[PDB]
Amino acid sequence: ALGKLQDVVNHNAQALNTLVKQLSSKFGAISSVLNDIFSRLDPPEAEVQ
Amino acid sequence: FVIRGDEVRQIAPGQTGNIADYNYKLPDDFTGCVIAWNSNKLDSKGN
Repeated sequence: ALGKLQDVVNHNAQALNTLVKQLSSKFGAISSVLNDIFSRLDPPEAEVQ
Repeated sequence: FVIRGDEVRQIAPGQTGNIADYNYKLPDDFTGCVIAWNSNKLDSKGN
């Protein structure tokens, strides 16, 4: 019957999982890796990327 | 300074080339503007 205590833990865990997984979102950019973008692209619009 | 002037897009900021690589660098972010006037005949004249 200890579902109330488990609900808080599950909610916090899924919120943290969503936050950590959000880093893989492209947001329409060329790539999700900053190093590759800086290496294979000049500053003029890498800045806006 | 007098340059050939055959690269109009290179003088403006945002492009660098071989002339920018060796003769005089033209960075992609230059605050200066492009000013020109009809004086090629006087300056130009083997030589």
